[PDB]
Amino acid sequence: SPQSPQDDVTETPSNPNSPSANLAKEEQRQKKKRLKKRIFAAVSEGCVEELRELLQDLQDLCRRRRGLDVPDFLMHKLTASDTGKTCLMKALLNINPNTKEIVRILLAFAEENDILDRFINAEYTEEAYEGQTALNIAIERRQGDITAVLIAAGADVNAHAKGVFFNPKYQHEGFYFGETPLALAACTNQPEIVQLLMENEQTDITSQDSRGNNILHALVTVAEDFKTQNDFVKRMYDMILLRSGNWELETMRNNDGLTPLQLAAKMGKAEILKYILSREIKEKPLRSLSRKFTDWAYGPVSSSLYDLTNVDTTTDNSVLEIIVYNTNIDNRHEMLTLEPLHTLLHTKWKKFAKYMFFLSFCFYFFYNITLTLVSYYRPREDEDLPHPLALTHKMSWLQLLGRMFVLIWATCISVKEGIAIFLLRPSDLQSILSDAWFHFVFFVQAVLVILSVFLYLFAYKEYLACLVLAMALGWANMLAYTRGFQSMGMYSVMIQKVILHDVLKFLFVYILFLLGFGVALASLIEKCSKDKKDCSSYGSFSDAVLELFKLTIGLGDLNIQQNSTYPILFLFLLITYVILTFVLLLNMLIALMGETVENVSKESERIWRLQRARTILEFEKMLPEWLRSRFRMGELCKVADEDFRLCLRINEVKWTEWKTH
Amino acid sequence: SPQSPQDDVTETPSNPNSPSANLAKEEQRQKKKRLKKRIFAAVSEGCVEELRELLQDLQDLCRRRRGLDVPDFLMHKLTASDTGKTCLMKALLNINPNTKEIVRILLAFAEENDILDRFINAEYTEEAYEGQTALNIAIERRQGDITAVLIAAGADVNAHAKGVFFNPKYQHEGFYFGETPLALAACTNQPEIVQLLMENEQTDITSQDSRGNNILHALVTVAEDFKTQNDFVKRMYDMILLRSGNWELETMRNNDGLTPLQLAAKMGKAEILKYILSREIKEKPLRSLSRKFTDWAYGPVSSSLYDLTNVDTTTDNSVLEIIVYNTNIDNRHEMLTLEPLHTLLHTKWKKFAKYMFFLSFCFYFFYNITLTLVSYYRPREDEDLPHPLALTHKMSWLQLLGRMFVLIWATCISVKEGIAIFLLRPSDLQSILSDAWFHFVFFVQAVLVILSVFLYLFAYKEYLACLVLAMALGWANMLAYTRGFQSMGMYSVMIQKVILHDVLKFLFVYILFLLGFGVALASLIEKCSKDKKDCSSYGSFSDAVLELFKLTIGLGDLNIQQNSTYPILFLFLLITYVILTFVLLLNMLIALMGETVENVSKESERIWRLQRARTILEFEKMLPEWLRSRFRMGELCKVADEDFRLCLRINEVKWTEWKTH
Ligand code: NA
Repeated sequence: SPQSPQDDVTETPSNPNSPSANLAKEEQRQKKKRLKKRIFAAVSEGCVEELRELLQDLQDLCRRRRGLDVPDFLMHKLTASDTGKTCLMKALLNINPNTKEIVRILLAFAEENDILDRFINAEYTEEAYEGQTALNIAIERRQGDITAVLIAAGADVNAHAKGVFFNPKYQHEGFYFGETPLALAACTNQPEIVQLLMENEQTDITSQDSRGNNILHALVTVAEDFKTQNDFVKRMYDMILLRSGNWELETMRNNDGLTPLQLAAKMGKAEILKYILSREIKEKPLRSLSRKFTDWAYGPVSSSLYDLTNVDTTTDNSVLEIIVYNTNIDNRHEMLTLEPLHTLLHTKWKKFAKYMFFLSFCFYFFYNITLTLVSYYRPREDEDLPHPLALTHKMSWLQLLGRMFVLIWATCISVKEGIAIFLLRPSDLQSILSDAWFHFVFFVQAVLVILSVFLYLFAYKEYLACLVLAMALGWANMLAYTRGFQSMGMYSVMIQKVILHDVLKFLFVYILFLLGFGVALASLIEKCSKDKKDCSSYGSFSDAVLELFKLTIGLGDLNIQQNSTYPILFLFLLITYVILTFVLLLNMLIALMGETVENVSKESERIWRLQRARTILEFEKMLPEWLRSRFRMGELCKVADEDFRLCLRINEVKWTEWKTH
Repeated sequence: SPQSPQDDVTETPSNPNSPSANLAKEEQRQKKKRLKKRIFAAVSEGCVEELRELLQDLQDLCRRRRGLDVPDFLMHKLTASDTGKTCLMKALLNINPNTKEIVRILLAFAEENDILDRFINAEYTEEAYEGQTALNIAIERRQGDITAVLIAAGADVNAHAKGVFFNPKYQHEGFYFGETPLALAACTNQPEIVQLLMENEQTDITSQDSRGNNILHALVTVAEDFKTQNDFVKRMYDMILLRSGNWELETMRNNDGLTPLQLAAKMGKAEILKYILSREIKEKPLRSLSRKFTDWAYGPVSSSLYDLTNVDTTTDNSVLEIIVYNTNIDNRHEMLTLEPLHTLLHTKWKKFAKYMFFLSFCFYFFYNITLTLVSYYRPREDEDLPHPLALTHKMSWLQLLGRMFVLIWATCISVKEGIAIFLLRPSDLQSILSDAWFHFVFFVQAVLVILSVFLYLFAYKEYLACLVLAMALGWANMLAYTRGFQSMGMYSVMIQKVILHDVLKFLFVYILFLLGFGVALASLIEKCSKDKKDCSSYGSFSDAVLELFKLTIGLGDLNIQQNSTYPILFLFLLITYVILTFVLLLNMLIALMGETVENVSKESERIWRLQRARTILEFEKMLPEWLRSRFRMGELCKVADEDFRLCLRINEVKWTEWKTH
């Protein structure tokens, strides 16, 4: 939210006398700052004939010069003031109708010397914009005609302006076009400059950022979450790719090891990825970049073959891997209903996950029941404080059928949920607590069990209490297998979301009343009996809390004024309390409840698909070495070589309906 | 809501015979009212040749005249009837296609005499429209061609029509264009007349209203809260300022001492102030009026310097001062997200108020806790009625650590909240009770404390009861520091707003039932036992109230009919009561509750920023003499003189996205 340019912003009208104080060299009232600054303003205005004479004395001052120091001196004369900026910078920061005319005069000046190629390729010694040259500024101010002269000048079109200006944050303090002169035109919608630059033979394309980024990674960090009114970002994108002609250009990773597809999922520019994945451009020496092999399309049916390169979980960092396990995406449901991403998901549950979810459900269902009968019919209240495993096969066989099953599946889930403590969970009180909250409550469940068995060997009079809280928490985790059905998968989010949303807010307020009114209630008893008459009354501070909270829920009684010492202010405080909490605040929280619920009841399918998509990779994570049948359509060529890329299969869409007569 | 023109509205067709009865001077059946009224209708219709002969006899009647009384007589003949209106008024109140032709004839008439300059600059002796002349009426009826003749006539274009017609109220009984002929054209969208009037050399601009208002203050009282369909109000505004050329013209205050910026915040015309504050018109002899110094703009980044004249709290009546402490503004959140107003706010909390809010929170947090332990563990129930400060350092040291802290911070807040009794609070049951309600409840808190300590020296058997109500009220004010967080700042408004909104309405109704049904309940007992058998029953009127209110909340029992003397009408009244209040009215109030809550839950951020903005100036009010580090970017010049105006710093906006190819 702050900007913080942190220094020397650039091009200020307010100009001190700091650099010219070091170079005195004065002959007439100031020899050089009256020469240097007058160059600037004549550039800054555009007055030509004034500038013609100022360049004449620049030759005249550099006429008197020692051995071969005349080119280097004028650089120290004209540039390297505080930052390294030039007159060509000042020629190109502003704009005026004299600009093209003064530049070609200014171009002809240092052509008389031998440093103009060095002079055109100056860059900032300034730390902030380190590497910024005069080319990009013309590209910034949209002067291809100047740039045509600048291309005719012979300047490096492959510079790297790796200064501070591109940010360590995301979308602030200066943008990330990616330090290259080529991507600047493409990012800023000048396709003619894109063509003309790429037509030049100096033009590398495949060079990389400091981040290791090509030109396409810049295009990832541009577009929106939606269709704008005819953006250029998509039509630039293929326009490079039409000129690219080689499949390798998207095989490039970055410093983070990101395919441009892979980054496009990571940033979440969802609509671009739809255009990325489709690529149905038909041209016989150009199908190598194509990704949509339609052959059998007969009206509303449509045959499909997709590219499927980094999409399945057969490598690290799949595009289905990254879309699910990411935080901070708004429209995460978008990209999911995209056809090869949707179908490969939907087949996989049909082929792999329907069987595994039903199995992992059924074991955990017996697990509470096995916990139940060892907790309700148990004769641990039948005076068996030492050594409960006696002879006669320990009083029954079915005690062993219960006790053995629990001990295995406690540590089975425990090592299973020990894997939840792995590299995940970046944040604390965000979506990871709205997603991995089950893994906390799964894990602490079985730890209570083993501790209770550890308390069964060491009978320490709290063995049974640990079991009880282990058991009711077990049925709470039993609710976590309510994310598959539509009619239940919407349901467990709402107690996960809104209760953490509202009820945490409310009990940072309601306690503050209850801490206040309670001492007010508890002070007005004057101790009066010491529990011989005020037994039907209040008492210590804890004893009124569980009555006011009882009054909060709508329970309790009121005609208890027998020891109050002033039995109206006792009542006036009480009636004010009841009219505060139950009339208003309890009803206040339900009004905030039902509005948030109504938001979630609208967003039903978006959370329902995603939880299915969440667990299916987790089950696919639990699959060693035996995966040949659990694959998808290998070994496919296009026509010519061996198998270029394995694909997937056909689709249908019933919108042959249109109007063309 | 009434209009009330209060007199003599003007230009009626219904005409009595009141002024002509004083001037008889009759020679033929009426000499002059048959002359005077026939002038009017011939003007009122536009018949030319009829009017030509009527002007001829006007010369003929004024032919016979004594010594040099002929010009003054015709004024008393043609004007000064009841109000002072002229024929030129009647020439310009209506309109007809003969109008320009009859006026130039009528202009040529009194040109034969020597009073036509006085005659063109007549004004109303009428008290209502005192000072209204014939120029504005042409400006009203949009006749610049007539006005071109009127400018050629030589009339004062700088008149002051300071009659009743501009109101003592705000937007009623006649408008406030500001009594000047110049502002009338600008307010009524005739820019050609604006140019032509300002082209004239008689034209003052910098003259002031009776209110001390220039032309721009008139423009303040015009526009809307929103973008209309291409209003002229903004494009008139700079059009004066383009012709103005001097910075002084907005330095003018009024009778109230209001800069035109300062008034524009006061009236709340929010969109205008955005245009006021920006002023990015680039022209080299015109940047002196400009306020947006963009120099370093590189795509989606943008360098900014703002004017910052009457904006910070370094003088009286800042524009940030007035936007916060004002009532009666609808879109008060607008103007706040405006960039130099937003940023100077947001930096100031980051620089000054985050530390002060956390400090003022933490002292008040200990204050209730120190109040708590001196209230719960206190042995004032241990029979210490006289002189509770005994020897042995008063029974413990930690009693002195409690008792000293409370006495200081009671009178610390008391003198602090005595400043809340200052010049503020215009109204009683309006937004000031929705804003300064904490200052009431803050202040009465500590007064209860000192009174309780005053009751500790003078043990009057109510010392402890005052402490208790002092304490629970203290935790109620503890809720007032819930305006900083987003998740809590929305929350305390809702109990402040809706409870005063609905529950005050409901208990002007529910008592009326409860006052009714209770006497109905209490009359049917026939006294029956005098508290030996009806102890399990009702009794006096107060004894049934706390049971019906108990039934209102959903508590109590019903099979109590033992002393009723007719135990069905007792029951029929009771069942009718319960089906009235709990089935309906208690549920009625919650339906009104949740709708109002849902309105407020939408408006979350608007109240959240504002309370932060409220207290930060209050903390900035608490800052003497040591403010040099707590400033903002002083001593800035434009280029030429010394420091014209200190500014603020740069911004960013990511909407380089558009379509221009
Ligand atoms: Na409702």
